[PDB]
Amino acid sequence: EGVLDIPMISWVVMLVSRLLDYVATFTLAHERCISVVQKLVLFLLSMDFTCHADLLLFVCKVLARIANATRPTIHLCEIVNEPQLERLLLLLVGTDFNRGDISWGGAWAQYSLTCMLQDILAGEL
Amino acid sequence: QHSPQVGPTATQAMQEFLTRLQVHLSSTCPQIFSEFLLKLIHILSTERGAFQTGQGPLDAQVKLLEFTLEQNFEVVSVSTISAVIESVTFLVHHYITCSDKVMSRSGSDSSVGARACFGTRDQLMFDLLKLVNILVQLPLSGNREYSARVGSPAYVADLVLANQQIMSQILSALGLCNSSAMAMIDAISVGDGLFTILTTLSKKASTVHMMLQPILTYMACGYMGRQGSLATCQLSEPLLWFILRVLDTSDALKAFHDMGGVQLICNNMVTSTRAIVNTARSMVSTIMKFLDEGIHNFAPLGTITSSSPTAQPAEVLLQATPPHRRARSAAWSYIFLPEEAWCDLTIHLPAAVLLKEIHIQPHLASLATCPSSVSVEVSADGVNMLPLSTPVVTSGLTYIKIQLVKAEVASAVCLRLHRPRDASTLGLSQIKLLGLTAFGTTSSATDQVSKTSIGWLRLLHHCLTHISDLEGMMASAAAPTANLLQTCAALLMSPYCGMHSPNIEVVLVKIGLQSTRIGLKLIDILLRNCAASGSDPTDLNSPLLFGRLNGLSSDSTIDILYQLGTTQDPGTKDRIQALLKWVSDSARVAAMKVEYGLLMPSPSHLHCVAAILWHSYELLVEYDLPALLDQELFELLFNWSMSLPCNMVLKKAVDSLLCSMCHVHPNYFSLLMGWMGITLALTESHLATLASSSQSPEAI
Amino acid sequence: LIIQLSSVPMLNVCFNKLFSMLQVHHVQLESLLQLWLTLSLNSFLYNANRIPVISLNQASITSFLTVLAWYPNTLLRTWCLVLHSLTLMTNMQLNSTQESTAHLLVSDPNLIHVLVKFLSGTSPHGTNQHSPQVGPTATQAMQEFLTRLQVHLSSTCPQIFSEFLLKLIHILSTERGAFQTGQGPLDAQVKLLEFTLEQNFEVVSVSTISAVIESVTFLVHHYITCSDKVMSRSGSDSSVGARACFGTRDQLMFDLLKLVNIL
Amino acid sequence: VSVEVSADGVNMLPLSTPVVTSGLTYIKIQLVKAEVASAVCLRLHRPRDASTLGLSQIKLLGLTAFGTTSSAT
Amino acid sequence: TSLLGKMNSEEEDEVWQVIIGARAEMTSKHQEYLKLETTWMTAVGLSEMAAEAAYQTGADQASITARNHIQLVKLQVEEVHQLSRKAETKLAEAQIEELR
Repeated sequence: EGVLDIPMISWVVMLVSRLLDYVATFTLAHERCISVVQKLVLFLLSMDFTCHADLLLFVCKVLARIANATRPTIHLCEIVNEPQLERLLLLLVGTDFNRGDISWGGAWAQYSLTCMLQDILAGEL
Repeated sequence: QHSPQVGPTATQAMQEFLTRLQVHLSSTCPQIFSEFLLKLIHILSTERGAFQTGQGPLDAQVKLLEFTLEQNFEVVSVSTISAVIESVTFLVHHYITCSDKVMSRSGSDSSVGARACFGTRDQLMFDLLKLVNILVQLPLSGNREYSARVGSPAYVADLVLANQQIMSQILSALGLCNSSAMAMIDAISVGDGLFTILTTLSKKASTVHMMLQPILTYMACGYMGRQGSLATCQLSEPLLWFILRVLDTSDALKAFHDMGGVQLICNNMVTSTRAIVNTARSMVSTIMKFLDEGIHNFAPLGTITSSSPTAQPAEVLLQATPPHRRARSAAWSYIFLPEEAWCDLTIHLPAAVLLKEIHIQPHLASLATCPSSVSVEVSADGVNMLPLSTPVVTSGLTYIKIQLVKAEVASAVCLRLHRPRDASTLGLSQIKLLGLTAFGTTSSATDQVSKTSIGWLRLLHHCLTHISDLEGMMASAAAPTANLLQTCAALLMSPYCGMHSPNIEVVLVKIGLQSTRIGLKLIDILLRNCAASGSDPTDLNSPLLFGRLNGLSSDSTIDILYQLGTTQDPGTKDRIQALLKWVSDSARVAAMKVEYGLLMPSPSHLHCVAAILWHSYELLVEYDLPALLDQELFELLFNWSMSLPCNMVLKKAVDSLLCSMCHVHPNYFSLLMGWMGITLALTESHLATLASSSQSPEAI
Repeated sequence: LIIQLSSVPMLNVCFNKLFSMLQVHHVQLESLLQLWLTLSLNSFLYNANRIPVISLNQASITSFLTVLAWYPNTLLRTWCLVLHSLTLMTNMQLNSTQESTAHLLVSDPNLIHVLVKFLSGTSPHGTNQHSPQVGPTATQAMQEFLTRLQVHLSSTCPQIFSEFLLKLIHILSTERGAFQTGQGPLDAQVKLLEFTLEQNFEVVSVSTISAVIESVTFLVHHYITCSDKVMSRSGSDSSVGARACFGTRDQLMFDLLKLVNIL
Repeated sequence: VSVEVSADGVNMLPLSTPVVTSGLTYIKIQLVKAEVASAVCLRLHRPRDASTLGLSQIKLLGLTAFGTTSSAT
Repeated sequence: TSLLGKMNSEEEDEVWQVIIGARAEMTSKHQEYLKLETTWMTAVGLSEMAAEAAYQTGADQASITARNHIQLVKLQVEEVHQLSRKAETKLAEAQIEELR
């Protein structure tokens, strides 16, 4: 039970994205940011025809920035479990969502997902 | 370097030889010649033949195919026909599926792309399908191993329809085609050929059941006959048109229902809507427009460099203005070393862009310095080149235009130009990189069926509304599918994605009027909870539909509710009760001094309820309508209207409800005067309430 | 302070699940290869010496080679991705005293079919004219892949790699082969021949040598005997004719004859 | 360019497959084996970009049986 | 090239600012020379056209006038550019002799 306030979510995400871009020229509590990151990545896997790729781009960017911003960098294992990781990769490569040249969320969404994954992996190493 | 052709003389000689063979064998036994021709075509079209790998002269093969069409195939065997049909079908499916991702055309080329529909190697493939269309129509008789011809006749269509491989390949190939908007603003392309093949198969099929069986097998499976939770068969505009044309008759629709097609398309629409994500712009792409063909050039903003240290600065190539037409010197020149064959220009862009086309203009004064071939490498991150395809032959071209059928996100491109055939220097005037950005002015430029899930909804609408006689049992079969109503509502309250809103309203109305429970469910999803039923986020395959706020109102939803309420049929009293219950719940919640929509109803919804009550009381009803409007409801509405500012429209909608109730009951109006305090210090609230509530003649 | 596990075990598990899923048409080859290449190079280029972060199982590589073997037709971008992926997997070390990954690749019969398909077929031919070549980038990728294969197998047994290379040449040069029909990318074949001339063939089987010599000799005899009756060369080109003794497909024929002289 | 050579001047016979001459400033077709010719027919393909065909000069180099123009210099 | 480091720091900063300002002013002044190349291009094209047109019409005096016109403008522009490139060649020779 619950309602997703999508307009509020979009406003807050873009505000947070601008702030995180500006700070990348205090710290972030990892023990608290872990829950935010988990909820964000769960939101990414819960998109459908009622959601748009425009919000997905900023969600991916904010997720990468938060994962790379906490002083102990968040690892991809701490973010998702095996089914969630398999679903996340299936968006990029799976034939359930990608049909011929028709990408899942478009070329921009595919590029954003790849950049998010690469940034999170680079943060760990 | 010889041309991969044979010239006109050899082609004409081969055609004359075939003509002589046909002439000498016509008076005795043309069937042997038909066997010979079909065997030759089958051998050429096999897995290692010339047609599949493009080996021999194209003109000779095209001439041979043209000669084959005029033949008879009077009593040609059946195994040969089946082998030819399956080989050609597999070859054409391969050709459609594996089409190249770079489309470079000369300026004089005005042809239509192969994958497009409803309008030189495409001509060879297109001629092959014309042969298959003739082969299908052949009526076989007798023992059914020969297409004998000079109790109902049987056609080769029956044999190929029973073949699952051929039908699956044909359906997939037609599903990979596309033409939606400019279809209506014959056969010109191979997609038109596939459409003609399927139309001929439909016409020549003995019974609709065996024509519909391959279609239903295609729908029931995913990509390449795959099964899965979210797997759905690929759909496209020409395939959709063909399916609609198949179901154009009453008997075909009844057969389609009797094989469970409607439930199949409902489940397919639900799953496909769950799987895909809308690509149309949204709130995020408006917040970014504020807070600041038609495709835009990004070459001027970039920086060009070369891996040859002796190369001249090439920054002159990125300007938007080309030089003089007959300038004695090209804008940029490269001096080729005797052993060097390739020179590379690497354009770097400030940020990643959605590259669509590359334009290279040689030196028009001296085409001898035009590069022989051009190879394009595209990097998303700017450090890892990846060629798009094989080098594009550009000798003798006044203007090189390289088009990507699938736009790539590019941050840097690399054009490796080959040494010209005769000269030793390269002459280029301008280089353009056209594309769009993620956001901003350049983001906007200037088929939806394949991208979106609206294709299934069009099938459902056609099934429900093609014939009014079939409508009831269509609806009865379609209704019990889970999450169908929520999916239809979500598709309705979305940007235009292929089908106009009025058609969706018809589907929602018709499927909701066939029972009381479905009507109540539709009212609930339109008014208070638009989320998918039984949707736990833990399950990654169940539909969610989380992206819409509850209680959103548009003209379509208002029309749907008016149709639900005003219509006269058994159970309409339940719908009226549900509407009044929702109004009462919203009024009770408004006394907060919970579910969204109850926190604030749309004023248009309340006004629609008021109009429903007004026009239901004006007309005759089969139920005690005045008995529904309880006095306590009037108390609630009056209290809500008073404890609310006069300016805002929600109070005016509540006042419209009050006016409708007063119209039904004058004694309610008398109670209103009794409550307000006239039977002073009348505020604007009292004034507005008495103003709007007093419009009926009894109230006056 | 707190110790967090690395993400590489579960990510390796996920990729192995994906690669084993190729044969049943649930995932796309090109997208999967791009994703693996991007995610395996986080510790910036396609350097052939980089060790992949992700590690694939032996069954994953076998399935990848099989799906490549029967794959209907590959675009040039797909072939470049395949070559880069194989180059990286050569550096990859199997873990599930085992045989080298390069040894598994070379001993796999499907690698022969993959290389023959790359060097014989082309991109599917549309109306637009494309050069019968492969470009410098794909040629360099193939050369790097072969160099990595040679480097990894030199320390254990170069004979198997040399026999692999000779079998590849024999299959290309045999009847209805790419060399005989002049079909595949000329530059790629020329560079493959160039890479062959620096090998050793120290412990190669003599039957393979005899077959290669027979095929090359027959091919060259056919090329000399059945030369065209028309010559039309550009002014820049000054290359002597094939039948001209004691003075670019000729470079291919000459390279083959230079190989027979070595054998 | 496709070249057909007739010995008797009535029956043409193409010499080989058409020669690709796109982007060449001078087309020089040399016959490996000299042919006795009395009439030469040239098939010129349509240009890739332009719709018009422009030529400057055509030369048919050869030798005669006897007299002058029968021995190389 | 020749006088860096011999003088004191204040004159070092002075000559550096002189280099910057004089480079800017030289670019501004040399903005006029870019049009000279294009006007000589159009003059050469027009002169070649005049030569061709006078050969076509057959006016011997006009043909000689146009041929000598293109030759004379070529000689004049190539001779001012030849003085410039003689100075440039002298600079390059002084560089290669100063380096070695």
